[PDB]
Amino acid sequence: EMENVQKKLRKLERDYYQIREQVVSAKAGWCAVMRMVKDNGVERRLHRRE
Amino acid sequence: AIRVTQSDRDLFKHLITEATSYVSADYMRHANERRTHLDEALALRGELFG
Amino acid sequence: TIEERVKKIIGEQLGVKQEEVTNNASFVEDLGADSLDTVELVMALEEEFDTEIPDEEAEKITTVQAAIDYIN
Amino acid sequence: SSTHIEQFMPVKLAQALANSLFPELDSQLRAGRHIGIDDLDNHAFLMDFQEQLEEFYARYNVELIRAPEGFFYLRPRST
Repeated sequence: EMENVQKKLRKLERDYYQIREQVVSAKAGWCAVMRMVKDNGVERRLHRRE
Repeated sequence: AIRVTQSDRDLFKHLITEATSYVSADYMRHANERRTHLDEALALRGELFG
Repeated sequence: TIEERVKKIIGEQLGVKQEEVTNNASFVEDLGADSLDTVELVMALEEEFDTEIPDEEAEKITTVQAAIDYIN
Repeated sequence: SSTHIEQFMPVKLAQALANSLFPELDSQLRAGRHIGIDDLDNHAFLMDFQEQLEEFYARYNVELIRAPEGFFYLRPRST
């Protein structure tokens, strides 16, 4: 059973790697907007948590 | 005097409300996609470690 | 090199200047990276050098000097 | 139908140009005079037909402009 579960573990590992790469790529792009919205446009007017 | 100021306020208000509606929506869309993929990655990370 | 690949990752994951990121520059107070920003920073550090880090030992890292110390 | 003001001009614009205050105001505006709140007759007339006068003077390649403080004036274009 532990061997059988380790195969599930490895599937999860590959999935996790893919998701990791995608998340990092998103952050890299979003950084530019953050540097650009330092004009005090983000604090409440743009970031409407509602 | 009223007839002047009333008009000016109408124009200010309409522009501000529509512009914020137009921009904030997509800004939050992006933030939410990034949040979602990060959350999925963290759940996968924790489950893999355990 | 590792000691400058760390800067490559930190600057482009927090958006701060290369000059700002010194060895002792802490992420939260100097670089301003908050909870999720630091999470993404550690994920990027993992990806760059294709390694993995424990949860507690990773969260212990809260500075450029500490970042390199665990990296190198 | 034919021989009808609407064929050639909007009714409100013709109504404005037919007013007794128009010649004085046109002569002054072309001369560069600014119009404030104090001269009620002229200012109220400008407010009543603002869009018609702006569209009319546009034929000359000049903008009839309204500052936020409420005073009108003419700004010519390059052409």
